[PDB]
Amino acid sequence: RFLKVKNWETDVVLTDTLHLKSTLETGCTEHICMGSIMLPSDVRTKDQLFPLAKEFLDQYYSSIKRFGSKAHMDRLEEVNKEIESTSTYQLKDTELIYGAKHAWRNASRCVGRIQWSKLQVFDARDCTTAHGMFNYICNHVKYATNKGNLRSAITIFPQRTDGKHDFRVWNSQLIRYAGYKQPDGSTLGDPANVQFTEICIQQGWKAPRGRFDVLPLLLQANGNDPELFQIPPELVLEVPIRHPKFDWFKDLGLKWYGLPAVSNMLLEIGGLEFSACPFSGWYMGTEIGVRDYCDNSRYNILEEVAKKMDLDMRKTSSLWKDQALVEINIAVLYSFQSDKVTIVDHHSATESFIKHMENEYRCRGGCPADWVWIVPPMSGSITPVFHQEMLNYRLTPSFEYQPDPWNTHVW
Amino acid sequence: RFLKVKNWETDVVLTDTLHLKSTLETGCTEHICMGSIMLPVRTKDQLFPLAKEFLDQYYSSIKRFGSKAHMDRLEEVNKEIESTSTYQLKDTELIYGAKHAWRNASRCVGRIQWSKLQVFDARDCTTAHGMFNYICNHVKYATNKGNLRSAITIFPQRTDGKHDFRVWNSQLIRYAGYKQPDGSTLGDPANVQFTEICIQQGWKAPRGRFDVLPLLLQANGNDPELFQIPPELVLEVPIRHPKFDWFKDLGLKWYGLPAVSNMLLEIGGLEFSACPFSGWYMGTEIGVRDYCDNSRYNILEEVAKKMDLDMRKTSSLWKDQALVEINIAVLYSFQSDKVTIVDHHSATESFIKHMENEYRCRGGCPADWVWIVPPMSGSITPVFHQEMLNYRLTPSFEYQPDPWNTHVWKG
Ligand code: HEM
Ligand code: HEM
Ligand SMILES: Cc1cc(N)nc2cc(-c3ccc(OCC4CC4)c(CN)c3)ccc12
Ligand SMILES: Cc1cc(N)nc2cc(-c3ccc(OCC4CC4)c(CN)c3)ccc12
Ligand SMILES: C[C@H](O)[C@H](O)[C@H]1CNc2nc(N)[nH]c(=O)c2N1
Ligand SMILES: C[C@H](O)[C@H](O)[C@H]1CNc2nc(N)[nH]c(=O)c2N1
Ligand SMILES: [Zn+2]
Repeated sequence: RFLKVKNWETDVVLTDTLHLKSTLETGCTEHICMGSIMLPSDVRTKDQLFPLAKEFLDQYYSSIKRFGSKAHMDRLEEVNKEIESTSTYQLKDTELIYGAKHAWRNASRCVGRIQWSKLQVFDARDCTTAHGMFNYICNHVKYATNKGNLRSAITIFPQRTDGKHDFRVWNSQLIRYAGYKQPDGSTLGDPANVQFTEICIQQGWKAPRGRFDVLPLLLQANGNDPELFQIPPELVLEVPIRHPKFDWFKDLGLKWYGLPAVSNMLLEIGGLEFSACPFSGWYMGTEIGVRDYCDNSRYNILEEVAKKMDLDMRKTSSLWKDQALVEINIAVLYSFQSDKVTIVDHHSATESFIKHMENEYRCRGGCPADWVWIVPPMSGSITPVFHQEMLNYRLTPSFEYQPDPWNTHVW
Repeated sequence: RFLKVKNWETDVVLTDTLHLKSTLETGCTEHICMGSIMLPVRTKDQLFPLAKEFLDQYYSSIKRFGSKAHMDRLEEVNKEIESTSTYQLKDTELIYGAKHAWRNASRCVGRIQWSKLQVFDARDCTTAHGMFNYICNHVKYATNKGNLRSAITIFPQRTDGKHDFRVWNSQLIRYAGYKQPDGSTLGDPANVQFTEICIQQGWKAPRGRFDVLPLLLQANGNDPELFQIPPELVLEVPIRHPKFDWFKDLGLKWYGLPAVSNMLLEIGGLEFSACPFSGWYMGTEIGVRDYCDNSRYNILEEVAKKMDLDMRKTSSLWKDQALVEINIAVLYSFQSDKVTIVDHHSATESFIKHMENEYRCRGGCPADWVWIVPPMSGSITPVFHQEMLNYRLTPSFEYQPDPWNTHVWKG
């Protein structure tokens, strides 16, 4: 019941007690493990909301060494009253900041959580319109980008009320490149965003129909029809991709944006649901070069890079894909570092995460971790997380998946 | 009840009903996933339901369910268990059992070959010399002068747990490892503990870097005995690189035949504690794990030095670079010597084909994503984007504790 995890590279063994505080459900049973399913998983009644708040306020007041104190009981009863009356409640700013930091701390699929307590929380709960959302999101981007010295940030828009007044950022990330299907066959730009790039045009966007066109923001306030806004290009920091050894690399004409900013997730704190909460940090190199460039359903430039390297692409056993994959990821890290844009390689981030596990087992009793997502998508076994046993479980506050709004919005 | 898995690269969706026939437990619960945990004397009381389930399976597969042959076989085993507290498998049952243990091995990426298993019945064996003879013939047959063939040799099943047959080697062919007084290791660090046992048992250790270990074989619960595999039976491949002429000078070689010998074969509640099985290598087993794991031969540094890489900062990806070169060399060397080997791209593609076929004709294929995905270049292989369900089916290969930890020494 006090589970142990072993690192098989170092024989270090940590004891996990945090999992016994786990609330939600993983998707697995004693007969079937679903740990490789991408997604297991419209208002809260007054009865379910009350214990969710108590649990959250219990852990908040414990974290500041005031469990069972004046302020604790008072806040407990004050929230209790507010729920009985209004059917919901409002977080104090301190609770909001704690809640968001701990949603990140609890994100079992996130390798970058060593930074969890340094989150800059932007309270956008007074926002009322998509123009206002646009303003908050522009200020978020500017602050997070910081001329390339990237800083972690979240911007939290008004919480769900009755599911009819939802704030939503329709983009999956604040900054993404357009993808257009060609009349002949293949896809121009980013194929992962073809449907979204379509809903934009299909909503009025004038697409430059280039390869790396930054998509417009499609912002939904208080449940109304979403509105298009173009992020000021001077706010979108991009990095041209060159290789430190191969001069022809620059000629491929590739670039990527510096700010990874996920905007389609739901932030749950003390039972309250924040359907619009774009958060951002900085990239791990493999997220751009392994996945964005080399996935078959993405930019798929592997074949091209290998032809330019004069590699034998006739049999898989030459490992030409593997060789080109490494070069591409050397270039991405070289480019970002040359332009002084924050980035981390997968060796550094996974080493950081092992230290973070060390810290969480020591000062907290464990750290929920999803091995399938923590291990980087290349060179997996030469990174220290590969040989690290991890326990995955769901702690709240948390970031959760939510349906794409166009499947849901009574347009 | 049906369960669905989705390939996020092809959008292919498969339906799993086979998990309903699942007996044992996974280690997971509704509130915790143990999917990355490495490791998560039987009485008549519980034996006959396990026999009956196996025989029902066996007779279904031969389209004789409910037949008089089926019913008589059930009665026969029933009477044999009542009277002897165990039972013997017919030859046909043993062969079916061993193939299905492999077919059910959720961590095995090579299962497309499962129906082509050569089963060697060694249940008439009685002494360690007899085990040496059977194992020698296994190695000769499986090796087949480099045209490798899958095989398994099955020694007598457990009776009271006090008369076990065991192969103390983790694999039939493995290289010795010697801890030096200065803390360094000569040979394979993975085998230091077993090398020491062998030396203590009387092995004259040549103390080189690539010494094939002796067999340490235990018949009928007696003390184990040492045997030297005839070196002409041990096929080996010098490692060279097709472009780098200095690679041969590293002095690396590896053996052709992966033959795992420390696992337990479970068939109808019978336990075959000595059942060495062999196939052929996926390149990464040698070139990623055996050579580049920090706790193994760990030749990344010298390969990187001789490539004259920037080893100062990890963000140069010098480790990823040297890992690919080593894996090219392993594949090149085996193919040049006409020793069967499969690269990870071909092996993973075949597994997807196998897995789809198994869903179509069997209702499922239990599969352990954490183990199926190769330890390098993960996301550019098709299994990375493949959702999988993990569950335990019997017949099965189980882990068992090393025998030196449990053996009662006769002396
Ligand atoms: C600061 C540097 C950060 C790095 C290097 C990083 C890295 C990653 C990576 C590599 C993944 C796997 C996803 C994929 O491979 O596509 C991930 C997942 C995730 N990240 Fe982080 N991240 C960072 C910051 C943050 C921040 C600031 C937040 C929120 C405040 C966050 C929340 C999440 C969540 C919620 C997930 C997974 C969603 C889930 O659990 O289902 N990350 N991160
Ligand atoms: C013939 C070509 C084969 C290939 C290429 C292959 C490949 C692999 C690999 C890469 C693993 C993961 C282990 C590791 O990474 O160290 C594995 C696991 C395993 N393989 Fe295979 N294998 C083959 C044949 C066989 C055969 C013939 C058997 C038994 C008759 C077998 C039974 C297993 C078992 C029991 C496991 C552990 C599975 C578990 O615990 O669920 N394999 N295999
Ligand atoms: C702040 C941040 C920085 C970073 N460097 N990386 C990040 C990656 C994700 C993330 C989480 C889930 C996810 O996908 C899961 C979806 C259910 C399928 C994706 C990929 N869109 C990205 C979220 C935040 C990230
Ligand atoms: C026939 C065969 C061929 C091959 N090409 N590869 C194989 C790899 C394994 C295997 C299974 C488990 C395992 O490790 C399990 C850990 C104790 C829990 C290892 C690591 N040596 C290898 C077993 C058989 C293999
Ligand atoms: C900690 C982790 O579960 C452990 O290192 C596993 C991960 N996946 C693996 N996958 C394969 N194929 N082989 C292994 O040895 C391992 N080791
Ligand atoms: C099927 C599989 O679970 C899916 O492709 C996952 C695997 N692991 C991953 N891991 C990370 N970090 N990011 C991903 O998108 C995925 N995709
Ligand atoms: Zn699980």
